[PDB]
Amino acid sequence: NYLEKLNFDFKVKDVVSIRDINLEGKEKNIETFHDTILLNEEKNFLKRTGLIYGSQEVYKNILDREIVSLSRRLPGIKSSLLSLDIVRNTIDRIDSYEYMEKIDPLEPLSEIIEKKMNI
Amino acid sequence: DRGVNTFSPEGRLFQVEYALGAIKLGSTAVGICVNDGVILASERRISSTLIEKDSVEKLLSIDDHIGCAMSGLMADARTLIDYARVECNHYKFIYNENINIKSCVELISELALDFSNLIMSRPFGVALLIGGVDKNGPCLWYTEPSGTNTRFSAASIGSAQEGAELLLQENYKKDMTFEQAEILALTVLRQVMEDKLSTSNVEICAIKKSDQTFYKYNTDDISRIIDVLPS
Amino acid sequence: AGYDLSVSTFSPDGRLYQVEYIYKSINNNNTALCLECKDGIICCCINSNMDKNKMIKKNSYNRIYHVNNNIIITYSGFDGDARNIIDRARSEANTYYYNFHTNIPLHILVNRISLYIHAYTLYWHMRPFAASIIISSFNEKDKGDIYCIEPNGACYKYSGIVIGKNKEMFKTEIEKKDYKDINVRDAIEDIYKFILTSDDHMNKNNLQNLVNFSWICKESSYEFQNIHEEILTPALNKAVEYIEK
Amino acid sequence: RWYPYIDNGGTVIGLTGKDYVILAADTRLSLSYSIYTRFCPKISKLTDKCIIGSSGMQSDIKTLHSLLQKKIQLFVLEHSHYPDIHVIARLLCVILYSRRFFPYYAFNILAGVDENNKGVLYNYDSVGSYCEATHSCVGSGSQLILPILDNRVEQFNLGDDINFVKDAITSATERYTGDKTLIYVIDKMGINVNTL
Amino acid sequence: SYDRAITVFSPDGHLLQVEHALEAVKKGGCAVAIKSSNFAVLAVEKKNIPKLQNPKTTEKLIKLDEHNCLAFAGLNADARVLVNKTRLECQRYYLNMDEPAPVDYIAKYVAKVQQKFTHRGGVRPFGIATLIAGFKNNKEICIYQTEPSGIYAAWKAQAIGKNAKIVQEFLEKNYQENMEQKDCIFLALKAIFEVVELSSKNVEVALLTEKDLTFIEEQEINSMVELIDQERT
Amino acid sequence: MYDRHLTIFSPDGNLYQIEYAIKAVKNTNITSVGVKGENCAVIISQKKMATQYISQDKLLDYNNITNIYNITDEIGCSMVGMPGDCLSMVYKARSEASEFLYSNGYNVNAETLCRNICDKIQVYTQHAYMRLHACSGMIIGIDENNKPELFKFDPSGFCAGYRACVIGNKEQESISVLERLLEKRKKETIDEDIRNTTILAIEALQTILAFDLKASEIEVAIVSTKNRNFTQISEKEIDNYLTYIA
Amino acid sequence: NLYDTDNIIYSPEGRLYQVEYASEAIKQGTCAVAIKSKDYVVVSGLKKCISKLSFPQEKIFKIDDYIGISMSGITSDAKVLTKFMQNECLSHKFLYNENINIESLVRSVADKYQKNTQKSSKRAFGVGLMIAAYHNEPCIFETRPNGSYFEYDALSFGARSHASKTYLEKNLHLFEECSLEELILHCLKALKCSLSSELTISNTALAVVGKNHPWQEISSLQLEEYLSKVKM
Amino acid sequence: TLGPVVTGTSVIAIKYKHGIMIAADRKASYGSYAKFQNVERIFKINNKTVMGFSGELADAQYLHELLTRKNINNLSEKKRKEDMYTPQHYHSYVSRVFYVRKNRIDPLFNNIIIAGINSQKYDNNDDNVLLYTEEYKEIHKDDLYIGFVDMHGTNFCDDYITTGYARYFALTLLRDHYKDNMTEEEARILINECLRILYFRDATSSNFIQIVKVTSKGVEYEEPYILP
Amino acid sequence: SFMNEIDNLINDVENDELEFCVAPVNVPRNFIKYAQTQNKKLFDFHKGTTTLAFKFKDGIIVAVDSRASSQNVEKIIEINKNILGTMAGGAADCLYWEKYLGKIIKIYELRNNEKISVRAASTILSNILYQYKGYGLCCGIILSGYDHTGFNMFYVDDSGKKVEGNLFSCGSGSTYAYSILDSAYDYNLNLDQAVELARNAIYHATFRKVRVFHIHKNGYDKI
Repeated sequence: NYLEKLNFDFKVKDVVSIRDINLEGKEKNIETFHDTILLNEEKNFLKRTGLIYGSQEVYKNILDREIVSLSRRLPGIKSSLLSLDIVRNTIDRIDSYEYMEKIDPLEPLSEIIEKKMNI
Repeated sequence: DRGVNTFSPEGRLFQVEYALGAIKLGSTAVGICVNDGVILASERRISSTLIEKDSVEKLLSIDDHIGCAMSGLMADARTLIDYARVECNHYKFIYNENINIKSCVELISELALDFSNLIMSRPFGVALLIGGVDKNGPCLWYTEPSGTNTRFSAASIGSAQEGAELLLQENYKKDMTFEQAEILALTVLRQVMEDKLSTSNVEICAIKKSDQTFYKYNTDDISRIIDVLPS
Repeated sequence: AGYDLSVSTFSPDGRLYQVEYIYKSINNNNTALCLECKDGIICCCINSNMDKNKMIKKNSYNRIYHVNNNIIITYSGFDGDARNIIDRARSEANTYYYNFHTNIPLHILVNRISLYIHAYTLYWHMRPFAASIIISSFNEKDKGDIYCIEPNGACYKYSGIVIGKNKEMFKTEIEKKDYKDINVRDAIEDIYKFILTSDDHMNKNNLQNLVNFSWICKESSYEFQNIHEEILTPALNKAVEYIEK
Repeated sequence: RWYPYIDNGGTVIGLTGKDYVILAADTRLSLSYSIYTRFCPKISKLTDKCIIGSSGMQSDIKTLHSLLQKKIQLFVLEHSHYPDIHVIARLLCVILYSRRFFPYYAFNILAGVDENNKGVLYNYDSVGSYCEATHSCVGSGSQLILPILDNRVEQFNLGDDINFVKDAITSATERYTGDKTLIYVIDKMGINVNTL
Repeated sequence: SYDRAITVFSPDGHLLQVEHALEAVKKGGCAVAIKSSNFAVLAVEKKNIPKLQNPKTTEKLIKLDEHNCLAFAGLNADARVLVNKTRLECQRYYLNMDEPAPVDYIAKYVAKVQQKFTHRGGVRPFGIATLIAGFKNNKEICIYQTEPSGIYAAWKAQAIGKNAKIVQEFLEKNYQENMEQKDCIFLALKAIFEVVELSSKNVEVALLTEKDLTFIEEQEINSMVELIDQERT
Repeated sequence: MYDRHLTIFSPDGNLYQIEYAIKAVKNTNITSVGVKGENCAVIISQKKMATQYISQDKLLDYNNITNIYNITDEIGCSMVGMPGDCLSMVYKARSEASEFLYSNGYNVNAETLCRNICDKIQVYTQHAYMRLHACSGMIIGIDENNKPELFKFDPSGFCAGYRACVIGNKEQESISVLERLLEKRKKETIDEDIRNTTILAIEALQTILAFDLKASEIEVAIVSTKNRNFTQISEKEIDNYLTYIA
Repeated sequence: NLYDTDNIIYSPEGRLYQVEYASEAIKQGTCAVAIKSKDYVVVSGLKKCISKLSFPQEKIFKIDDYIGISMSGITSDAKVLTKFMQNECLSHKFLYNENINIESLVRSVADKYQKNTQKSSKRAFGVGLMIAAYHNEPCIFETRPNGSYFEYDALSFGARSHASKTYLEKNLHLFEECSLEELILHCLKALKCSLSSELTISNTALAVVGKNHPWQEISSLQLEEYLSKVKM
Repeated sequence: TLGPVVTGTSVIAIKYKHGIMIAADRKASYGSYAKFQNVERIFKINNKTVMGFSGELADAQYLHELLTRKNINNLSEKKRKEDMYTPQHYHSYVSRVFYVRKNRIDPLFNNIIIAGINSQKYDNNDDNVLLYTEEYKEIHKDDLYIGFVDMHGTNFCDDYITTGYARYFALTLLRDHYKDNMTEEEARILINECLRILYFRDATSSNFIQIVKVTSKGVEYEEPYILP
Repeated sequence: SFMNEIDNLINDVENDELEFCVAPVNVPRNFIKYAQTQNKKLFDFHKGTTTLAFKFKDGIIVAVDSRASSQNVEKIIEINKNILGTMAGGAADCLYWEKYLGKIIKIYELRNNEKISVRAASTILSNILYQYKGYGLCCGIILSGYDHTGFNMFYVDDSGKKVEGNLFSCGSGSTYAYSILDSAYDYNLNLDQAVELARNAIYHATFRKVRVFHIHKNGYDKI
């Protein structure tokens, strides 16, 4: 349903981070709306395309976007993701997620590779 | 050359057959599924005299009412036992009654065969021999890497298991009591041990019908059942 | 020679050998006739390779399905790929009536299925679809239309098309007379004659067991309906009597 | 501004025995005042010697009963034996606690007979904290029906207990109790539905 | 590659990748470990270029936690990565217990991780065979020894690296029970120098006690290697 | 090995997958000519099925056979190549036009559409994950300044401006021939130049393909300032132009 | 030779190889036979026994009331498919409160066969199943490794399947409109012909389903009576 | 989804010997305006199935589209006439949809009635279903079926079911005058009684009545008529 | 399948036991509290009885009364063979987390062959209770038992509390029990005097059927 799934993992308190007040309920505030700011827009775009043109267009778009996104550096150094920008057609546009910046702390690089792609 | 999932010309998975080629290399273990319980034993193959002989044990407890014996790749087998006891205690959490042996070996089998996309990459090259008591008496089970699990009256695993299974076929009889099962297991072991059957060179775990507890036999009990053997 | 081992890779002289492997596979599979008539359309599916298998229930294996009770879809390739494409057609019609309330026009459906089948013939890891699908419909004002997507993803409008074994012989047989004026009720006899003559496996006894049909004409108010056996049996008797002489 | 919870009524009474359990209940439904029908089955059969009965809102109790039946059938098919009433009780408790922050509006009562030939009745709450109750009831009538049960049981054959249950439920109707009663009883040879 | 079985079963039931990890371990430097009573001396072979290289940076007898300690042989970067993982895991375990991490748990965790890298796609085996030394919750000294295959077993006196079998045979012939600190350090030095040239600069022996890992001074090492050289003739 | 299989640079350059795609486009031998006049832009192609395993039959509505398509309303196109790839590129151009119209609030330009399709084909070429589209388009359009524009790209992704071009087999010598016709144009109302460009395009196709080109084997379309909407010219008018040329 | 490396490559003749090897794996399995009538479908079959100490490996699995199947191939694939149809039947009886259409279940599992044989990094199931039922009429179905489902009056899988196929084809007309005992006798005779090795209580897996009789394996006494009847 | 804006008044459904008779009033009141008086209240999913509503028009129309696509999926994979789902299946589907929306806190402002016949032994028109364009056969009450789905997903089965303002007072008249296996004239008279008291004792009601019958012939749309 | 996912995406038409559902309301953490404004019949959970646990010379005494709706509900759970957990406050929450803690302890004892400490169990229970703090969680537990570091009487609550000591009592009227215990208590008390003190203090608590258990170094008895 929600709130992950208990599995007797026994590792509840980590030495890298602390649990959020909402855990994973994700109460609707401004940060929650800004989190789903790009997923909703592309959901609308895929709705428009696969509605008017046919769901095969959405299939081709998703596979192309996953393939170009799969072509990227390992976690760590930031990836340019130029091919994703060409495919999603956001290279012409400059938006808030392009500029600004977030500085980010306690996780070793190997834990990041384990978290990213499940090893 | 080929992927992890590719059928041979004879309709047999190459990786499954190679996993079945690896389970033969291992330590001997023998079990008798008599009416009174299961007498799952092992070898204690000592690499050297400097082995502490406390952290190297083949017989592990999946649960209080379950016993097992490991063979082949050892770290993989430890992973199998860990997942088996995790889901067994999960079953204890959701359902009050202790988990049956049959359902536990299904969890083990679907762990073993998840390597095909149908995450884990390659098959688990382990041949476990699960045994324990539940509400319908004792039950002894087996799981080769191919997943064709099957219950046994009495079974043997590890290297040179041919002589063990032949002798078990040539000695096992129905309605055998628990002491008869013990001496039969020790005789089969001694007739497939390369070295002499000393007290410390064998591990036995018993799950009795009345007790339903995983009692690993101590040094004195092992010595007694060795002493009561025939010539 | 290396280039033929992947659908994505191009041959040196510009022809994807995998696509002609699909064509050979479908050409060595069950045949499927269909054509247009004045009253309506008629599509026929003949299962000749089942002649060895004397176990199948009476007329249970049907290769001719329908969408919205208005459109007929049939095939000649492998069963699973065709069923996947059929469920995709049902899903497309579903989404169309959900989000627009109007029945899907046929050119929309055949175009979307054509690009869907083509959408697997430009990647490397998904098995390409092995199925040549014939869609058809009939309206009183618009007369009739029969499309046929090839496995490459090539959709063309046909007045009549045959795909599978002996397809050249069947297409030669259909072209003997103009079938636009011949009614749907009378064309069943000619179809029986063609399948009995062109196909060597089909004897007199196998015509009723391993053959399928459906029309869309004015008798069923321009909607899907299989031929009742009382209609097939006189046509079978007449065809057998004619061919015997 | 729409509270997703309402009181639909229900007076599921319970009473154990030496080798029997009597989980009687009503067959009447009403939004707040007006009655929907006069015959609304709520006692859902789980296994041949175990049933469940609740006085909650109709949708939640029906979904919970159907889900519990699905889980029990899965357990039977994968294990080839009927679950015990203790197993079903723990499954129901875990199911109820699975929705704790959006709880079921369902006061369950799990009745049955153990494999050792002993009738047991388990009363439940919204979240799952259950108890083995020799006599219990839930819903609107729980204020009026419980002290009679403490007077009688706490202070005998199955006939006297059935007669006492009938007298108690009819007295409750005299005192949204109901109009027709279904006196379920689980003897040593399966359930016996007794319409009244 | 990502989601690709790098290690797979061979025609004769063997993981060739794990085998390659095993001779990669054998090509690494030596390391000896002894246990007795309530302490465990630990030694590693040191290899530095004189007049250019800094001996201080080259560290092998790291400490994982308050009590446990780890030595290794083979790939140094792989050892550093697994050391970071094990130290983070020890702090995770000490967060949940508020008690020090026993040697058996961290040894089992190292075995689990080294098994995981031999069973997951897109990860090669760790090319090391670490051996952990420390006190359990019972407060009894014990030593474990993992391998790239993920197999672990308790040991009383074990060695790894190049020419490991000769050191293992020597320790099996010469090891006694309940030895003194000087006797343990002497045995460890003799064991490592059985397959290493007799010089002070090629050993960095340290003694593990419940207080800490005390590194032996250079003067003691000089006296002991001179004594061993005298005893050899 | 496997240098020519994937989109790999190979020794001494010469990315060979692009050349194989271009050859596959050439093997279909559907010649299609495009000509740009003044306040007009005629695009002409052949109503013939692409060369492949199957063959044409009498029981086939030949009007349905077509290679000229509409992007949105004013900018047309003509892909010559594989059957599925051509219509897939048509749908991709339609998607780019929809993107531009939704985001920027006005109709897409032919130049911007050509550059966007060139970028997408560039992503296809550089990534060896996906097969290259063997379909070379030929886009026409009226700009905001009310001027014609002719454009063309290839599987290589070389989007460039043109005044008269051709796609399909025998495209090498034909570059001269159209120039000679422009020489005839080198030496007027809107309808006059419309008619002149139409007959010039028909004469270009007649000289290149070198047969009569009956009225049931031509599809002609024009975008001019008088109309500006991409519309296919009827069969009778094409027959009238063919008779007038002869 | 070279095109069998992956399950997304067709030969020059346009034919898979991994799917054919899965079909061969089904052919290597033990024998099972099922015969229908007017309102009764028996599903019998052998039970594999590796050694004398081992008891036989159970083959028949009951999916739902009036739904039970027999495996003739890889055990893990059979387990996964049985779990999936069990979940589907229980979900359908949960949400809608009615029995599931057998055609829908057969089409759904054949759809899963299609998905798992389509994409690479995947293998088709090395097992064939008799999806037999009495959804208001006796039916026997069969899903192949290639995405396809078929329906028959009688069927056999692997081992000495030729003898059972010959006997069933020879006696196909007596099977329709016959008593339950006669149908049981004919099916057990077909299994005896498959053995060509003798039928016993342990290795035989007689099961009966139909009108006023859900899926339930017959007891040992009645099975012994039937195996005595076929023997004489 | 947010709240009621365009709402109906009531719908009365009863059983009788040849089938079900259900009657709406063709009203869609815009709060206090009464814009429309010709709205199609009672829909028809397929033969031997009718889905009436009383509440927000948009939720009912969305449910109508969902049930229509379920029927088209059913027809698209039809072999026998018996493969058609009964009204119980559609009723359980609507109940599950309402329960799911209740869980999401996006309630469907309708009070649904699903009515029809859960068998095909009488009629044989479903072997040849026609979507785009004799005598009555008696049907037992067991083979007939009618259900209800509330705001909160509450559902049940009964002989006669009412929604909206009819649930308060018209249910009393139905319980008083209902009889097993009535004739069409008496049934229509009872419908006229129920709808005339609805018209008199309610503001948002209407007198431009719709009648639709669900019998062995199928679904029959009687013409509109003003009450006496 | 991916096909069905995209179809549900375009059509705008979109459950293991251990997964916890939450409301779609704006702030789910206060959702139950908002529901408590609407009504209280649903939110009338079976509350636990006050518990009294204390050390003495030979072992530990743990007494608790039976009063919930019910008056025969067991208030002590067997976390381990040597650790006995108490119940106070919301019965469901403490019961479920006591069982889940026992399962974690069983897994730890199985994989790591060693008996867990009472400090460790208290820390684990406090951590998981703090993990769902703020969502609404009522639970009062008094972990008590033997470990290799002697006896231990760790006390944990919903708010992540973890307090070691020798005298503890939680539940309704716990202050009266604390008053009587401070009035009379001694570490060097006999078993009979200790159980008499526990019974007297519990009877004082539930006045303004007692069940008592004696935990010893080799398990626990039921008297």
